[PDB]
Amino acid sequence: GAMNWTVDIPIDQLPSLPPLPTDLRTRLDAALAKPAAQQPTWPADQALAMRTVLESVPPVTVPSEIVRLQEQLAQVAKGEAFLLQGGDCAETFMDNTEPHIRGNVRALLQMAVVLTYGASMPVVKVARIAGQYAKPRSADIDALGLRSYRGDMINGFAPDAAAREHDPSRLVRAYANASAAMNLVRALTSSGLASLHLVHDWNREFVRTSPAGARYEALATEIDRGLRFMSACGVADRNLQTAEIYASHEALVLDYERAMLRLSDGDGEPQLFDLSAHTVWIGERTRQIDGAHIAFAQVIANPVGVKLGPNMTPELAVEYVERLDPHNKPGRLTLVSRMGNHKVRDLLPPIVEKVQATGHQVIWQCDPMHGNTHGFKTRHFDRIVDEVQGFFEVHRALGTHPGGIHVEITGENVTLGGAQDILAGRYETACDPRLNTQQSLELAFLVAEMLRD
Amino acid sequence: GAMNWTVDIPIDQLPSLPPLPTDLRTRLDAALAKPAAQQPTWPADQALAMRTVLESVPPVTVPSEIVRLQEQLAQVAKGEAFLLQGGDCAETFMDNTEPHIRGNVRALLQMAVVLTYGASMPVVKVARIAGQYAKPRSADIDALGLRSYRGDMINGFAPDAAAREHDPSRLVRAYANASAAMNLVRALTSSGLASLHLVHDWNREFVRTSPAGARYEALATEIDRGLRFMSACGVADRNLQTAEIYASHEALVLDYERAMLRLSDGDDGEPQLFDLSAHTVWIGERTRQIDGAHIAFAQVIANPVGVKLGPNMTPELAVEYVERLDPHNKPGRLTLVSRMGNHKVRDLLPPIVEKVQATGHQVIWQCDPMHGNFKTRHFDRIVDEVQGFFEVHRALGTHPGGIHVEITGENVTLAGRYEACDPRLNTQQSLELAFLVAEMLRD
Amino acid sequence: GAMNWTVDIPIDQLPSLPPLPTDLRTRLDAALAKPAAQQPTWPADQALAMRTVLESVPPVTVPSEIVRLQEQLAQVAKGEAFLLQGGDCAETFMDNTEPHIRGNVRALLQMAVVLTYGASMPVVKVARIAGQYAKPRSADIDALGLRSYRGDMINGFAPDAAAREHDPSRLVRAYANASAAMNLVRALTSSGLASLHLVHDWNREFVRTSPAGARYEALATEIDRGLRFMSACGVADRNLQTAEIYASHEALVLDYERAMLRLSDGDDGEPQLFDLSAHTVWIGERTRQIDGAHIAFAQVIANPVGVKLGPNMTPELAVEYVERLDPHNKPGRLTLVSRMGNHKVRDLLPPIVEKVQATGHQVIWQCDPMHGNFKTRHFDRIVDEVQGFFEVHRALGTHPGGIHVEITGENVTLAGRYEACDPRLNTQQSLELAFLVAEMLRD
Amino acid sequence: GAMNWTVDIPIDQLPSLPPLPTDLRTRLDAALAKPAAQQPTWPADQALAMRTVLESVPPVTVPSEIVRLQEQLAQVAKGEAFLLQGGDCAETFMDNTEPHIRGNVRALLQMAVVLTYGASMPVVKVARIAGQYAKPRSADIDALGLRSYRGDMINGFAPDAAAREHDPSRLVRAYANASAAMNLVRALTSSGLASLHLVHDWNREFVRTSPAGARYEALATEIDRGLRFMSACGVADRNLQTAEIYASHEALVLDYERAMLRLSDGDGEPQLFDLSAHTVWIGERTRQIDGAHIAFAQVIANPVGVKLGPNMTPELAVEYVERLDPHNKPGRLTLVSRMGNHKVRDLLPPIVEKVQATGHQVIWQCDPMHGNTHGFKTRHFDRIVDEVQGFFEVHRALGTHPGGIHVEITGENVTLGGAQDILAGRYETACDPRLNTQQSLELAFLVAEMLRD
Ligand SMILES: N[C@@H](Cc1c[nH]c2ccccc12)C(=O)O
Ligand SMILES: N[C@@H](Cc1c[nH]c2ccccc12)C(=O)O
Ligand SMILES: N[C@@H](Cc1c[nH]c2ccccc12)C(=O)O
Ligand SMILES: N[C@@H](Cc1c[nH]c2ccccc12)C(=O)O
Ligand SMILES: [Cl-]
Ligand SMILES: [Cl-]
Ligand SMILES: [Mn+2]
Ligand SMILES: [Mn+2]
Ligand SMILES: [Mn+2]
Ligand SMILES: [Mn+2]
Repeated sequence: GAMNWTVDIPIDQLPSLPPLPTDLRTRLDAALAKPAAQQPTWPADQALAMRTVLESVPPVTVPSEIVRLQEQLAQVAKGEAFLLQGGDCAETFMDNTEPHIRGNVRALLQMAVVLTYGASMPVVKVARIAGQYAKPRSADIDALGLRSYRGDMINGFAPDAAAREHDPSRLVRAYANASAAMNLVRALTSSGLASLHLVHDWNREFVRTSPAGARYEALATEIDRGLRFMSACGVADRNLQTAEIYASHEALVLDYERAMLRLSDGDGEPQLFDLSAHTVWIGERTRQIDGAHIAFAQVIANPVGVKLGPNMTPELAVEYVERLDPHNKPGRLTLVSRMGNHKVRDLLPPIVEKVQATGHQVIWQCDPMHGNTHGFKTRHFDRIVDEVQGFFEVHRALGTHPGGIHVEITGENVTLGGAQDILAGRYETACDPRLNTQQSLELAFLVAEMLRD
Repeated sequence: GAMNWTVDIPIDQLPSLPPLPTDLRTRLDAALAKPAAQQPTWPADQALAMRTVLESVPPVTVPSEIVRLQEQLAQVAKGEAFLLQGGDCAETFMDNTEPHIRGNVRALLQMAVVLTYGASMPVVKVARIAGQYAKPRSADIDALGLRSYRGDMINGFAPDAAAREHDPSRLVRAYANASAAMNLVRALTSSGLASLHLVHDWNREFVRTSPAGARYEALATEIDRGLRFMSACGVADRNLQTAEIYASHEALVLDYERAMLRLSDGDDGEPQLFDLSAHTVWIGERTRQIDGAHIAFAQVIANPVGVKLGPNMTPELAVEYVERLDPHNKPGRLTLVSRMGNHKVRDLLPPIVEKVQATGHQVIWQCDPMHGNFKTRHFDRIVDEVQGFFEVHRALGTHPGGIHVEITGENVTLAGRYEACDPRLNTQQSLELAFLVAEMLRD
Repeated sequence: GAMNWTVDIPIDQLPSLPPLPTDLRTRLDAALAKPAAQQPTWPADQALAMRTVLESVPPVTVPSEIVRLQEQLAQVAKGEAFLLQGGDCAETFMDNTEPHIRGNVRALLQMAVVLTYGASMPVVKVARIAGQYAKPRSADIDALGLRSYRGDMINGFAPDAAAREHDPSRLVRAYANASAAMNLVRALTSSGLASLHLVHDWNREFVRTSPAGARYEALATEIDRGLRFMSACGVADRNLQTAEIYASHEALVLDYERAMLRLSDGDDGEPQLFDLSAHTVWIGERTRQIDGAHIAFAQVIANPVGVKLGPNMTPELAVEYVERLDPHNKPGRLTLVSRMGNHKVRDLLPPIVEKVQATGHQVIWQCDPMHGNFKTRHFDRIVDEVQGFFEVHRALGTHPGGIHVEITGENVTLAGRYEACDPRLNTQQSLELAFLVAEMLRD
Repeated sequence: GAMNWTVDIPIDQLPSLPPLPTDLRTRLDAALAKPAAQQPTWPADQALAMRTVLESVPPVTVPSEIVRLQEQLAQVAKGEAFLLQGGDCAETFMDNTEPHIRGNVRALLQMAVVLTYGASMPVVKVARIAGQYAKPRSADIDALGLRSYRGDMINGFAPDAAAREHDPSRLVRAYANASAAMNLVRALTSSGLASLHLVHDWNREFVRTSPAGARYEALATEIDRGLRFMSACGVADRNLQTAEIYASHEALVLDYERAMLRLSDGDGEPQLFDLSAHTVWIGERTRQIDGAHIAFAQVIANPVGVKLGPNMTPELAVEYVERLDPHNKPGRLTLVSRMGNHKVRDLLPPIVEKVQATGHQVIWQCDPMHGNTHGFKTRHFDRIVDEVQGFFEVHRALGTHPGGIHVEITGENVTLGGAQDILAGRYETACDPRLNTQQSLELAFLVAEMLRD
């Protein structure tokens, strides 16, 4: 009933399923009693109401997928597979569309083909998708004098007061959008978009028309010839038709992640899983060792990652390892270094040494974005490439596994600067400069060479 | 906002759709200008706004799955596969939960094992799920004097006036629930719920504890032995770990179906319109007016479609459906869904089949043994309608191509456990029917 | 030369063998210095010359197939596969032809389908073929007063003195015939004769025209339905197109077996000796002297081996065989082949099984229902020995691991069609036995 | 009973199977009434006796294999697969040993891996093995004053009179040796020797230790990376474990090839097949258009090839096409050019044009040996490579398919001259210089480059 230009969709009040068990609830309550940074400031009663809704909705992922990912990540940890993680820096509800989702899935796949060939081993494909709807902020008041935008799960991007109020109905809107995206993602990956031959064709079309193309023709051709070799040998080409794309996001809004907790079915044992995603990580600003995010990560069975910035000490890294991998399950923990290209060569070696000596097997993954940011906020492609380069140099020097990358990207032709010639044009992100389709593929070729190198 | 128990969606600055090929536009407007039975009566302007929202959401299904289905249904049409369709008579937002969905997916898969074994050919598995949120009514006002319940996509089940107001915001709720359900059925089918060995284990648990169990032990053991045979022969079994479950519902609310249209990139001779609210949809008895909106809408979409055929069907009208809906003679584009009562199917269906077979088109003949037979149905009349249906086809040499059944995973009933519709067979009776029909397929 | 109906092979400038690892040499000479029963009596010098020829020919089988077999037999030993061994009682050079070989391969495969279905687990298929050219005799002189026929590897079947002279040149003829037969069984099994669907079709033709057919229709149909189930589930079926048929014979003529030894490149802890005249060989009742050449020879080769156990077997001797021949406790290296008469198997076999099971070694228990029961055998006593054998294992909780049977593709019998041995079951009776044993496996 | 050093093995006289049918026999008799060049000169009665023996022995190959090869050759003819044919120039009974047979099968496989990768399409693998026991001679009396050696099927290599008498018992000895070799070949190819990963390892070991190695490191590495790509993608690696190696030889001794004729089983129709081999070809000296070899080829259903030398006219080639492919079955006929590297660029184009205009699809295959022969008879590697090079140049100029190679080789480290530095050392052939293991693999790398080229 609006003169508004807004439809109001009623949130159906549906009877609840039985509660989670008690031991697990006591554990959980004790974890969530810890202080949590960067939480939305909506009322408790509204929060509980919205949580209750989410407690009975169909999950975004199911436990047995997560168990599967855990096994695949174990191989990454042991130096036999490589982790590729990429997607929007922030999803918006506005752009949570087929074209945009297709675009990101295809950019990620395109990268995966090149990395799989370059690494010469399987690539675990993890999208920042289907829930990356919440972000920290350091500042309470933005350049316009407004409450900061904290992502669509918390408030709206529009530069006005009303949009910036923290509204917990966005938890439900968030769930609907994540669920819908994930449905699309499963559909696309199982019905042809993730066909290897098709994906590499896009790679050839890139090499043929990009101004940088010439640089990557040899490797592109070599991949092509790899592929044809497979037909030529008459392989059962079934596993070439589909690919698995896992969902991930920063676990930031605890009202959301706790509402999406589920207990798996007996057949070992039933465990607590966060079914909002397949894997989640904890950001720089919320990884307080005695805070609720880390404690939450302790209780869930999903694989998890922690972002490690320039202030990290090898001692604190070791504590993360002891809190988050208390059973020595290889690949249950990923430590994600993001330090800046100027710093990674010095800062990372001691951390790796100290963590390796623990006997635990973590995944070392490089986030070359969140360390290299300087009208618009932009990042230089060269400094991005160089951080991955240094990251590889650390591991090669130490005999450890450079296990993957974490990268912020899109399928759109946006405008980061320096792929081939680069901002006022197409700066579309609701956050950080998002390394357009062409740059992420270039990075993939450059990292492939670091792997053959 | 939360305070008001609503999610507020702004419509201005929503991603729009590109313009249709002039000609699809024209054809689609022409189809929808025709009269449409059983439509909700909410205001145009509110409907438009809701449609505009759905025009920008992720689809429930994608074109290439629907194209894959079409090929699988072509095998059925040709007498080389069998179609099993089943699920809730009506889904409700209140039961759109992980256990309820698991249960239905399980029940369906359990049927499919038994049917696959008894048919000796693949079974195309289509659930009534992720959209079966709208039903027709013969009366406007019900037994309590209220505006009839028409399914959660239109109004609410509660017995009060305000709950029965037609609410367009239910288009968007219906979408969210559908796509959430679809996400789950894809996850489950691809990650272990659809493992053949696990599914038959439940059949074995049913045979061993149902009071009917005895009756079906022999067949259940034979199936078990057939499965073990597969390991014994070392046949490579990724294909035994997953199954495909396609989504379907009655295409009833044209405001919903039209908003979920999308255009393919093309490839068999140009761009097509696909209804991406489902993989396949059918048109019911009360909306199949030959020059009505629903039939004409079915003509403009690429999806496979079916049409329910009741006791007053003539062979001539059946032929007209076939010529309108299968104008290119694509096997399996059209399913004729017979629902006639077990007392009538033996007499009424043969002439229809003969006339239609003489057109040279290859439809799927599917038996809906429910909608012809508290409101309850006798199991024996249901089984008997499928039995009569099988006799017709045996007599004529035609393919008895499938069944369409209304069921659940729940232990439903009579005052005991009656749960938004006509009476499902419960999970047990579904399985039992599957066993019974597998004997029809063997005999 | 042709004029003399001979092929002339020069021995000087023949490719020699490299020297054995000193230690295999020593062990092999020690084994062969032991006394050997049932050996041909031809001159040393002629034997040596023939051996020298065989030392340089292509092997009949290669080490890695024998290693593959060992792994498949380990599954049998563990109660997870079943061993079917069968073929001519004695091959003859005169029947070593494409139709006769096809027939036997067919009959064996036909049995294997039925057994695979009835066992509900893989069947390891081992033919008596490509070398079963030597037999023991209890008498030196036969009913006609002639030196007994001992198989075409030693002398001729014709009833005359010159034909019964032991002729060492038969070692080389035996090799040529064996390797020619093996070539054919590999070709046939890999190129369509071993297609599961084609093989069951013959079973279906048997059920439909044998006068016994009625008896086996139910099972044959169940199998057929099990097969169709496999297509129906879309399971990928290269594995349904081919089968492995392993070669075996009684290791009897030590001049032959020793000349066909070859040395592996190694890999489980050094180089081994493999008898490449076959994949697997067994030692008969009359040559299994515990401190004799044959047993000691079996100890020096890597192949899987079996030993025939007759009515006078003690549990203690059985244990000694097991400790000598399976000294490393490798499941499936050793097959104990029980052959006791149907009147005796129920009493004599349990104690043997118990004692041997208590050693913690895992042998394969195989039933040879022939050699314990014109010289003819009653089908009913044969079936009954396998039946008794199954009862023993059911009673003890042990695996009834397989059968060893003497058969053919030919329509043999009694004065009508008697064809170099004891009476085979003919092709029909083999199949019938397979059906009968598959019921034992199901029941 | 010898003071001789010879064992005499009796040839068992075994009852016969039913005869071939009559139509097919009349056809056959009329074919064999034609004159035949280069036949052994043993008596007719001895010949018939030995033929009768061979008529009932188990066949060397079976019809359904041959049908399969026909289909695979159809794809070669249509430009979608590549034919590799190689082995001993002449097999001997002496060397018909496991080591030697393993050696040749592995050399052929090693070639196939490189060619399969370079061609980017399947390679049909055809050995000169299991019957290549007979050769033509131009001269009646050799340099020693003896009747020429005509191969082990006909007489013996030893420089003495008695050995050189043509003895038809060698038909049976030939059959036994061919049968035994073929048995080995099936065993090896089905049980691990033909495993792709294993074979390429030998290729890497070659690249690492050959003095030419350095030349081929890039391609070798690129293949390796192709292979690892296959694991990395998780392909059903079953078709990587085994390979098909067909048997072939020159059909020269008609007493042999006719004795090995068999009629296939009904299920189209039963046909005459020569089961001494999978495919056979007719040499330069026996391809008289109205002779028995060509007529024999007409009656059998096997795929066949004809060698085409420098005297070939495009007209005569067309006649071969019309006699031997009268039903237009693609790949039933292979025309095998062997012209010399100095001549192939001029002589071959007109032949191809004239044959292409017939509408038939033959396979064009290059025999770069039998045209480049000059104490010992040797061939220069460079002239061998150059003929293949020219052969490719003809087809590239004409838009036709360069369909394969036919090459004489071995697994032995023999001494041809010029792989890396090359005769008195290891000249072991009973015929023409046989291009040792290392040279044939080098040729394979060089031809691979012609295919990517
Ligand atoms: N399914 C395999 C191979 C594959 C299919 N499509 C892909 C797309 C990109 C990379 C690899 C693939 C994998 O995921 O690795
Ligand atoms: N994938 C095959 C076999 C199969 C797997 N799981 C199943 C469950 C039910 C029936 C069949 C199956 C199919 O869906 O048909
Ligand atoms: N390859 C499987 C299945 C099979 C193929 N052909 C067969 C013939 C008989 C029995 C089984 C089979 C096996 O040999 O066991
Ligand atoms: N079987 C496939 C792949 C293969 C297996 N082993 C090989 C050896 C060489 C070349 C290819 C192969 C083929 O023959 O092509
Ligand atoms: Cl009221
Ligand atoms: Cl006498
Ligand atoms: Mn970011
Ligand atoms: Mn209904
Ligand atoms: Mn016997
Ligand atoms: Mn030559």
